[PDB]
Amino acid sequence: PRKARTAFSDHQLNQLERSFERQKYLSVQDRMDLAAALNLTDTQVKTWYQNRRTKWKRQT
DNA sequence: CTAAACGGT
DNA sequence: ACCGTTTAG
Ligand code: NA
Repeated sequence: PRKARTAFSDHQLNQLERSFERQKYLSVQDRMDLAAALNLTDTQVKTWYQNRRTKWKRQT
């Protein structure tokens, strides 16, 4: 029973990506604040940031 | 494409 | 929490 696949708002993405630009890795508090600000789960943001780095690493 | 899962660090 | 790799909405 898979977790239901998230669909991010344009705005969410936008602000995520903005975060990722500023900082490629977030403290736990930073993660939490962001999650709140975007009305996402810690885990939502966490996984997002991972796959994001994962893609980043595909450029570097 | 990419969010989520898996298993080992 | 993360990585790398893989699974699947
Ligand atoms: Na680090």
